[PDB]
Amino acid sequence: MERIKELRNLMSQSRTREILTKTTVDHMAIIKKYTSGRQEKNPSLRMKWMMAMKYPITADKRITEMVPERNEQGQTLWSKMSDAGSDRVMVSPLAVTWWNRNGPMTSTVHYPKVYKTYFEKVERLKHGTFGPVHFRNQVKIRRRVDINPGHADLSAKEAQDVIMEVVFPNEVGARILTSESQLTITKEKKEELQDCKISPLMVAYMLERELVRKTRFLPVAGGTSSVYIEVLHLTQGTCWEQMYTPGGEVRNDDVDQSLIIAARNIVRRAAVSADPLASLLEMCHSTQIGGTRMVDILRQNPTEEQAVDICKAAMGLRISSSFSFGGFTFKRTSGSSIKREEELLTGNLQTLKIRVHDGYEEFTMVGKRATAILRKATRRLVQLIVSGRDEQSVAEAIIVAMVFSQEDCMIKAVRGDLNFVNRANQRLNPMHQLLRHFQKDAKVLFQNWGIEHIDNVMGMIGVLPDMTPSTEMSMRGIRVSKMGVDEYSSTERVVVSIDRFLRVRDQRGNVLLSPEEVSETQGTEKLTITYSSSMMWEINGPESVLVNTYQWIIRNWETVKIQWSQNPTMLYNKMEFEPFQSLVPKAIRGQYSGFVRTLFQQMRDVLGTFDTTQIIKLLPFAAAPPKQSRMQFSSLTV
Amino acid sequence: EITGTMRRLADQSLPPNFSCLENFRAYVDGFEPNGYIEGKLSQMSKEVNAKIEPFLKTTPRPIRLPDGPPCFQRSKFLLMDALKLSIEDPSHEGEGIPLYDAIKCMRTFFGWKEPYIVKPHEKGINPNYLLSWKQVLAELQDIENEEKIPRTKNMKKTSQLKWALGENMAPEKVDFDNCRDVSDLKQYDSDEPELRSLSSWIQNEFNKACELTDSTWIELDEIGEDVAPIEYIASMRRNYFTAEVSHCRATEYIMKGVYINTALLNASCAAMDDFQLIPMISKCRTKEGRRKTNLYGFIIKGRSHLRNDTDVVNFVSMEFSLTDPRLEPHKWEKYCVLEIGDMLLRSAIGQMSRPMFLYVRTNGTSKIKMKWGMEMRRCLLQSLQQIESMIEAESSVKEKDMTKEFFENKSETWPIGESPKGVEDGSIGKVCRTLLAKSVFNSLYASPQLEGFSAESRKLLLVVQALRDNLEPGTFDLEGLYEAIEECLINDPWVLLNASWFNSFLTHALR
Amino acid sequence: MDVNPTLLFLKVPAQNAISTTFPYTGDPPYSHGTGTGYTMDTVNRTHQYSEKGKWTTNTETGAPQLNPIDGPLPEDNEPSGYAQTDCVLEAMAFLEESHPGIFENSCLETMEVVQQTRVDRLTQGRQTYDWTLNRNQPAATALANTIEVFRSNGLTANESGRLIDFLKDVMESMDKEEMEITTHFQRKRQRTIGKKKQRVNKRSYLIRALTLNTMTKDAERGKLKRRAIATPGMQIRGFVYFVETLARSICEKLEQSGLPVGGNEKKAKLANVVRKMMTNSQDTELSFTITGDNTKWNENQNPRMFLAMITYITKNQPEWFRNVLSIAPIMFSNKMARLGKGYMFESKSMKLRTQIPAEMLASIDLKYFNESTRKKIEKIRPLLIDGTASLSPGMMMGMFNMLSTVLGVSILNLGQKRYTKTTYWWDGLQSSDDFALIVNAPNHEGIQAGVDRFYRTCKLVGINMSKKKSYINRTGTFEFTSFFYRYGFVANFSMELPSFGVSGINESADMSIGVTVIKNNMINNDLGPATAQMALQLFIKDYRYTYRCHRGDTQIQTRRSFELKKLWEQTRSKAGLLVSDGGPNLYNIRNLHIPEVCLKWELMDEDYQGRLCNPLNPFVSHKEIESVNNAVVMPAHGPAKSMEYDAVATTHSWIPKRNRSILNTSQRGILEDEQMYQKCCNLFEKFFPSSSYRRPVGISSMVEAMVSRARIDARIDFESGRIKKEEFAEIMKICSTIEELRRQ
RNA sequence: AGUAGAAACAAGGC
RNA sequence: GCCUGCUUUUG
RNA sequence: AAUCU
Repeated sequence: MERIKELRNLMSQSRTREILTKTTVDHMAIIKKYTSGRQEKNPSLRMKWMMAMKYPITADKRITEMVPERNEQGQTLWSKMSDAGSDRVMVSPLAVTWWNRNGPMTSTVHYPKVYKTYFEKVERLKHGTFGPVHFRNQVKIRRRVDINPGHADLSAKEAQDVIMEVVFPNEVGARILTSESQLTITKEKKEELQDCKISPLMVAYMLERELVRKTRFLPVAGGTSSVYIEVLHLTQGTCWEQMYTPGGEVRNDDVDQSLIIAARNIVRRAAVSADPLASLLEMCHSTQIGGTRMVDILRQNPTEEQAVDICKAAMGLRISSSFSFGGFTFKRTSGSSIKREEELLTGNLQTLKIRVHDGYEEFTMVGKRATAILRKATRRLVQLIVSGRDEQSVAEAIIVAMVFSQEDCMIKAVRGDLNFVNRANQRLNPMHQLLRHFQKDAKVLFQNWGIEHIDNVMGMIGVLPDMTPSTEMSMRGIRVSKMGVDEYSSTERVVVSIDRFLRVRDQRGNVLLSPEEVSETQGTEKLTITYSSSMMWEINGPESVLVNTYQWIIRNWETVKIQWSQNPTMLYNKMEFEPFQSLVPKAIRGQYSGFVRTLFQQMRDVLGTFDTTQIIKLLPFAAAPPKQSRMQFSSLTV
Repeated sequence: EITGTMRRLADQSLPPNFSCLENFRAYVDGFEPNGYIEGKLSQMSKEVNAKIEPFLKTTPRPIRLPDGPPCFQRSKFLLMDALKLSIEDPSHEGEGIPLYDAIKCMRTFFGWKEPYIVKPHEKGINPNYLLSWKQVLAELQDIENEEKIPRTKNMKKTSQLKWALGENMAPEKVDFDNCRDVSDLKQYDSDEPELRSLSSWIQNEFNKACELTDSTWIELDEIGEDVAPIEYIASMRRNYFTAEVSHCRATEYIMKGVYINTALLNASCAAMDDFQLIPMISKCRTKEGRRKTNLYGFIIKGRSHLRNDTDVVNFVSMEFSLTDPRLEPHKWEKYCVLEIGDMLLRSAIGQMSRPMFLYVRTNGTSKIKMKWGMEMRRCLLQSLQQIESMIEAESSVKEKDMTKEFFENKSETWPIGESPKGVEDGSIGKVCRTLLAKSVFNSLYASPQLEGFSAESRKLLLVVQALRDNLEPGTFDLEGLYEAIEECLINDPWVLLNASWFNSFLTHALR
Repeated sequence: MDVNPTLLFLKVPAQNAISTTFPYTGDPPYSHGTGTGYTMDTVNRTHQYSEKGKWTTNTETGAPQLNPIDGPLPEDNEPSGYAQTDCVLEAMAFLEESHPGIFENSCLETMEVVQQTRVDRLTQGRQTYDWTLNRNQPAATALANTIEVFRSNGLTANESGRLIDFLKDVMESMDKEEMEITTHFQRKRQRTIGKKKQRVNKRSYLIRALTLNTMTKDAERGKLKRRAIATPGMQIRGFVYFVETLARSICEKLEQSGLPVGGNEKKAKLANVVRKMMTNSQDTELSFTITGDNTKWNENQNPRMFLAMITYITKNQPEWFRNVLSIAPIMFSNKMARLGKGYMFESKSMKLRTQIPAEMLASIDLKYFNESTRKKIEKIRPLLIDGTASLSPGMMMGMFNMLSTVLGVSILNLGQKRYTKTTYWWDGLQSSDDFALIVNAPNHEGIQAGVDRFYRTCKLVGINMSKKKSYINRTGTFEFTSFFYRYGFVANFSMELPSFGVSGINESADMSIGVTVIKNNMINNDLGPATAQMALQLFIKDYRYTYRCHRGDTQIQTRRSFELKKLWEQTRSKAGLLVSDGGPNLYNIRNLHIPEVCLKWELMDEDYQGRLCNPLNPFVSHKEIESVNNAVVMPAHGPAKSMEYDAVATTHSWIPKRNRSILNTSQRGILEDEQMYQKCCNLFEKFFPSSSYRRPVGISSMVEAMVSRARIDARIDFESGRIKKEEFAEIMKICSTIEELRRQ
C-alpha cells in the first residue's frame, strides 16, 4: 500500500521514470553496483581521522523521528547534512549510546536460534572439561580441515533451495523438494522461524553457515574434526599440548575412524615387539579417544576393520571378520591373499603404484540397497552374481566389483583429467579416485569389459549397460538375480582365539586375521587420541616418532654412552626403539641391523675413532633382529 | 569471426617473417621439433655465462659508508637529553586536564631567569623563538585567571609564530599561459640528497634506550579470569615480561610519542585554521607506588589543512634539558637553545645550581607518520614474540617450562654488544630491552633507506649463514650487491649505525 | 659496553631470528607527486633492451612499433628481449610431451566456462580505466558507461547477458567510422549540471581502447626507489579473463607452479616438491639450490611469444575458441600508455608555482627541465601519439603472471635428463618473477654447466636472471616469496605485524577482526600465549582510544564520556556490557573464537539486550550476501585480501561517511545517477525481497514486474487474510495510474 | 625556515 | 562569501 | 575409513 505510492512518486519524475521504464531486470544487477567510489586504501587512518571529527557515522533519515537532535547536556546527536550518494544523514557515535540506554526494546528469544552456530560454540565451551598441560616436541602437518562440517545429507546444492524455501518461499520457482531430510529440516526451521523480523538476508547467511560445508588449509596436530579445530589455538602449541574435551555430543563417524587409526598404530607397533599381545593390551588400556576410554568404544561400537577386530578379540569379544569398500561390507569366505606393491599406467597415461592381492578368493558383498556374491583371482575377476533391487543398484555393485577386481580392462579405460594427487602434491588413494571417476558414468568400462555366453541356468537375468537385459549373451562373469528381502543377515559374529603374535583363529583352527592384513597407510585422527604411559609419542605418527626418539637418546646420552660400550645387546633390545622400527620396511630391517652392528663393533675395535653423531643416528636401525648380508648402503630408508 | 580492423592488427602482431595470421597458424600446426635449442645455443657467444664466484672467509669486505658533514638529530622529541618536571598527581594515563597539570608542574620549579640565547640556529631568526617562549609564558599566566581550565588553548597569530610555523611561504598556483616568459621558471629540485657522515651520539642514545630505570611506564588493560592451566602459565610468563618491559626508557619514548601523535592528529582534524598549545605529558608510577605526572615541554601546532596523506603540518617544539649544547653542536644543527633557569640536584657539590636550557625547534609531520606513531605499542609485541620463541625452543628440548630458569637463574646468555676485550653476553631481559629499543628506533627513525638496507643486507646475512652452516655458498655478482647496499646509505643516523653494526658482525663472524 | 643486536646472529641462526630484519613498525615509503618520470623510464628501458629489432608503423594507429622477435642473439650478460619462436614452441611441445592431455583438458574446461559465464563477472574486481572519462573508475561503473555508449550507437548483443556477446560487440565497434560519446560538466554562478555529446573518429577510439593508465605504487616495503604500475581498460578485460582461466587450469596440473595456491597450500606444495626431488635424487649425486629472482622480467616478456603459446595450446580446437583467445596478446602488442599527471614548475623570484600536463611534452621547450628529464623526453618524443606512448616490446607489472609461469615451468621441464642428454639435471619451483632451482650432478663442473645451460636456455626466451640478487648453496636452505626454508619452513611474524591494530570498518567488525588475527597468528605463525594476552591488552587500548569507549568507571573526558556513564549507572549487570558501550573485557585464550554478544548474553540486562539487538535500528545496513561479514584488509607484501569475521548484527554495525570531494568537480553528475539508481533498486527489493540473495532474471522493465506482483499479492492477501476491499480498490487504482504513466 | 628526497607539502577549488 | 580534507594505487 | 572449491 505504501510502496506502490512510492512507485507512483518515482514514476511521476522524469529521470527516475526513464530509469524504471528503460531498464531491464538483468541490467538492474549492474546499475545496483554503480557509484563514484567506495574504496578506502587505508581504512585505519581514515577511522582515526574521522572519529576525531563530529558526525562521522551515517544512518537512515527516520532516525530524525526516533532519536532527538540533542540530549540534556546539549550535545548534538545528528545533523541535517546528508551523505553524498544516499538519502542517509550524518550522525555521531553518541546517537548509538543514546539508543542503547534509552531506545526502543524488542524480544530477543528468537536470536539464539538464528545465530545457532555461535551459541553452540558457547554451550560447547561451557560444558567442556580441561585437563593437564604436557610440554614436549611437537610436529604439525598442513592439511585441509573442516571449519563447518555442514549437514551430511544436503550436498550443498539442495541446501540453497532449502534456504530459499524457508526464508523466501514464494520466490523459489519450480524446484520441488524430494528427499525426506529436506522436508524435515524445512518444517523444523519453518516452525522455529515463523514470524521473525531480524532480516531474511542474515537468516540466510546463518543458515548457510549451518548447512553448507567449508574447508581450510591449516597446520594441525591432534584432532581434525571441527569441534577440535575451533579450539586449536588452545589445545596445541609449539611446545605444549593442553588436554581438552568439548562438551556437546559427537558424531560416530569420527569415533569409529579414530578407533581404526588408533588400533592400526597400536597393532603396527605391537607386531614388532617381543610379546605383541601384552603390549597391545597395555596400549589399549593406557589410551583414550575424545575423553572416552578405548575399551568402552571397543565394547560398545560395532565396526568392521581388521585392527579393531584384533583389538576386540584380544579383549575376548565376538568379531565380525569383515571390512568396507565403496559403501559395501565385504566378508571373505574362501582363500588366502598377499599384497605385492606394484606399479602401472593408466589410459590417460598417469602412472601409479598400487597393492594388488594374491590368490583365488570369494567374497560376500553386502550393502544398503543391494547384495552380491563375488569370486576373483589375482588381478582377474572370476564371477559375480548380484541381487539388487533397482537397475542402478546393480550398476553400483558392478562398478564397485570391477574396481575391486583390479583388472587392466578397468585401468586402461580411464579418460580425462583424473589427477592422482591433491592440489598440493599430496597422494590420494588410487582406488577411491577410480571409484569416484566411474561414478559419473561408467559407459567406457561397460563398452570395454567384454561379452560371453550363458547357460540360461536358474532363469537368471542378463546384464544391462543402459537398461537392456540380454537373456542369452552378456558381460563376462556378471549375472543378475532379484530379491524382495534380505538373503541372509550375515551380521553374526563368531568367537576366536589369538596367538602371542596376533594370529586370529576360528573355533576349528584355521586362520582369519593377521598383522599383515592391516593397512600400511598413515592417517590422521578426527578425534584427539591421548596416550598416557610414560612417553606420549609412541602412537603419534612417524615424524613425532623420529624427533622424539632422537631427542630421548640425546637426553639419556650419559648412560647410553657407557651402555653402548658394555652390554650393548641390552641397549638395542630396548622398548624405546620399537615405534621407529615400525617405519623401517620389514624386508630391510635385519640387513640394516647387521650392517650397523658390524659398524659399531669395528668402531669399538680400533682406537681413536668415535663420532657421537653416528651412534645417535644409527641406533634405531640396530634395534631389529640381525640378518647377515654382504652388501653395503649409502643411505637408510624410513 | 575476426574481420576488418582486428585482422590487420593481427597481421601486425607476429614475428617478422610473417604477414598473415593464418600462415603463422599453419606453421605452428606443422611444428615438430628437430633440435633448435641446441643450434641456437651453439651459435650463442660463450661470454653469456653464470660463472660461480665462491664465498669464503676472506672474501666479504666491509661496507663503505658515506663521507660528509656529521649527521644531526631528526626526531620529533628529545630522547636522552630530556628533562621532566613533576608534582605527584594521583590520576591515571588519560585522566585530568593537561594544561592544569602543566601549570601545576611549572609552579613547583623555582629558578626561572630572563631567557637569553646560548646556541643559535644559523639559518633562522632566533629572536622569534625567544619571543615565542615569552608568549607561551604569558598564555600560561592568563589561563589561570579565566575561572575554568578550557582543555584547548589557542594562541595569538603574531609574526613570531607565523614565521616559525611557515605561513604564507607556499608559492601561488597559476596557469602556465600566464607564466611562460619567466627567467627562473624551472622544474622542482629533484636531486640526490646531501651526504652526511656517522657520529658517536646515536650509539649513546641507543645504549641509554636499552637501560633499566626506577619507575613504571605502562599500565595494561585487564583481561579475563584464567580458567585453564595454560592460562596461568601464560600469566606468569606475562608477569616476567611486563616486569622487564615496564622498566625501560624505550617504553617511555613509546608513551611519549603515542601521546604527542594522538594529540597532534586530533587537534589537526578539529582545529585546522587555529594555532594551538599542546603540553607534553606523561604518567609514571615511581618505586614506592606513588603516581607521578611529568611535563617534558610544549608544542605549538600551526595550520593543518591536510587534503592528502603526505601533506605536512608544521609545529614548534620546546623541550627542557640540562645538557650543554656547546659540546656536540653538530647534533643540534636544527635547534636554537636558550637558557631559562638553574636547578639544584641532590648534591654533593654543596648545592649544585646546574643551568637549565630550552631546546626550540621547527618541525613537521604528516597524517601517515602520525598514524604510525600513534600505534608504537606494536613494537612491544615484536621483541616479546622473539623472546618467547627462544624460550619455547628450549622447553620442547627439556620437557618443562623454562621462563623461571632464564629470568631468575641467568643460566643462558646471548651476545649483545661490543666492548674493549670483545664480545659481551647478556641475559634474556637485556636481549628483550635491546630488541625493544631497536623496534622503537625503527619507528622513530623510519626512512626508505632503512627498507632498502634491510632487504639488501638480509641477502648477505643469509649467505654468511650458509657459510657458517658449511653449505659451500657462491655468488654471481657480489659487487653488485654491495653497490646496491651502499646506494641506500645517504644521510640517516639510524641506518649508518645499522651498517656499522653489520661490519662489526662480519668481523666477529667469518672466522 | 656498546650494544649491537646483530651480534645475536652469532649464536641463533638467521632464519630463527629473521623477524628482526623486517622494519615493519614504521611508516612505509610513499610517493608525493607525478609518476610521469617512472613511466618514461620503463618505456625507454624496454625500448633499450630490444633495440636491435626492426621498426614498423601500424596502419591503424600510425604508431611506431618495435619487433624484436627472432632478433639477434645476445653477446653479453645484459638484459635482452630477443626471443626465438622455435625454442618457445619446442618448450611447449616438450611440456605437452611430458604431461600429455594437459592442453586438451584445460581447453575443454575453459570452453565450458566461455559458454556459460556472464557479463556481471566484470563487475567484481579492481578498478578499471574508463575511456569514456580518461581516468580510473570502479569496474561496474566502467561497464555501465561502456554499455550505455554501445546501446547509444547500435551494438546491443550484450542484452543476451553473456560475456562473449559483449566481446563480439567491442570487436564490431572497431569497424565503425565515427563513434559517439557523452561527457559530464557543471556550471555555477546556480549549479547547472548536464551533459554534452561529442564524436570520436576511428583512430581516436582505437588509441583509447588500446591504452592503459599508469600510476605510482605507494606503500611498498623493501625498496629505496618508487615503481610505476599499470591499470588496463574495459575492452581488454574479458579476453584476459578467459586467457587467465586457461592458464590457471594449466598451472593447476603442474607441480612447479605456485601462483594459484595461497597460504599453507603454497608451503605444503613447496615442501612436497622439495621432498620429491630429494627422493628422486641419488646418494652419490651432488645437489645445489639457487635462490633466484629475475631482472626486468616484465619488460623482456613479449606478447608475440604469448600468441605463439596460445596458438600451440589451442591446437586442434574449434576456431571460435582459437580466435577468442588470440585477441588479448594482439591487443597487448599494439598497446599504448598514458604518461600521467605531468610535472610542476617553480619560480623563486616571482614566488609562484605551476602545473604542466603530460599532453604537451611534445610541444614544450626543454629549457625548464633538468638533464635526466630532458634526456627522457628527448628519447621518448618519437613515440607520442595524443598524449600516450607506444609500447609494444613488453608487458607491464601485474598481468599474464599465470602464462609467464607456464613458460617458466616449460624451461624447468627441460632438465628431465631425457632432454639434456647428459649426466646433470635440474628442476625447481616458479612464481612470476621468483624461482628456486635445484641442480643435480656428480661434481661441481656439472653444477656449473647446468647453471650455464639454464641461464642460456632462459635467455633464448627472454628470461633474464638477476645475478645481483641470486645465490647458490647446498640443499636444505632457501628463500621463496619471503618464505625462509631451513630444513623446513620457518615462522616470521613481522609480515603480519600491521594486521594487529584497529582495522577501520566498525566497532563490531574491528573487534572481531582484532581477536581473530590473534588466534590465527597463534595457529599459523608462532605467537605464544602470553604474548597473545599482551596483544589483547594492547588491542583493547587502541580500540578504546580510537572509538572513545573507556571503561565507564574512569575519569577520562571524551565527547561521549557522559552517555557511557549514564549507561553504566542504569545497568545492574556490568560484565554484560560491550567494550564499545563502556564495559570490561572477558576475553582470553580459552574463548578467542566466540563473538562479543554470545560471550556475554546471560550477563546482559534484558532492556539493553533488546535495545542493542533490534532490527528497527537506523544504523545497520546489509545489502548483499557477498558483503555481509566480509571486509577488505591490506597486508604487507600482498594485494588487498578479503577477511571473513564472525559477528552479530547490532547497532554498532554502522557504515562511515564518504569523501565528498567530487562535489567540486565537473564529474559531479555521477552522484545523482547513483542516487536515482539506488532509489529504484531499493524499491525493487521492497517488491522482490530475494533480489539481494539471488540474482533476478527477466526481460521486462522493472515497473512491469513490480506492478504485476503488487496486483498478485493484493489478490492473494484479500482472498484469505488481511486486505479489505478499500485497500484493494485503492492500490489497483494506483497500479492503473502507473500503467497510464508508463505506456504513454 | 622547516618537512622531506629523484617530487612535492609549506592549503586548495569557484 | 560558498565547497572540500583518500574523487586514478599491480598481483 | 576416504574424494566437495
